[PDB]
Amino acid sequence: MTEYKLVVVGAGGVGKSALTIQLIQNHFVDEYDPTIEDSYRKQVVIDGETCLLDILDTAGQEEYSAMRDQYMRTGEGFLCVFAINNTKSFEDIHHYREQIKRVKDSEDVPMVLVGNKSDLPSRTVDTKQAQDLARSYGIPFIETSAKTRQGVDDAFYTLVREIRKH
Ligand SMILES: Nc1nc2c(ncn2[C@@H]2O[C@H](COP(=O)(O)OP(=O)(O)O)[C@@H](O)[C@H]2O)c(=O)[nH]1
Ligand SMILES: Oc1ccccc1C(=S)N1CCCC1
Ligand SMILES: [Mg+2]
Repeated sequence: MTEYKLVVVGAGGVGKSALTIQLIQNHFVDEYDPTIEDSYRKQVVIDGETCLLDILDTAGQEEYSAMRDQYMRTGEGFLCVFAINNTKSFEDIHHYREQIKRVKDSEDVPMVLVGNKSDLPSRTVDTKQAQDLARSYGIPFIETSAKTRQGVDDAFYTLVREIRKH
């Protein structure tokens, strides 16, 4: 019955839709439509306290649109996703974290850094570099695989814990 507005951010192709779908529907969709943006609602129990999740899975190319800024205003927590095999996607995290801190006007915005596709063999972003970035932000870092399910509940639930702590 308390509702959390969550926003899933990160470059195209990192797995934002595969994570969100895995969480909601419990399976891995290979090659989900790259171009669709929507919210998904789910009722979950975390640490024994029921809540409603309202999760925006962002899509589209954007030089910073007004509609995106409106959704960032509404967001209560941000899941910032990169892919461990994609150096550019990791480089983009800086930029998301700047926008988030600007829109919310705050250094202390509930956020979790998510390194997705942890099942993949050719890792290009070092775990230690992500851990260090996360630690410098003071936010949790969780490696996930939307394909394996590894980490998926933990990423979203930890973001909820971050809202609740805050
Ligand atoms: N191996 C693997 N592939 C994934 C994973 N997550 C997403 N993908 C694939 O990577 C591509 C991008 O996923 P998508 O969910 O569309 O990412 P989005 O653009 O951020 O929404 C698709 O081909 C997915 O099947 C994962 O955890 N492991
Ligand atoms: O549903 C949401 C979840 C997080 C942030 C914003 C929203 C809103 S109000 N949206 C309106 C329709 C698509 C997303
Ligand atoms: Mg998508």
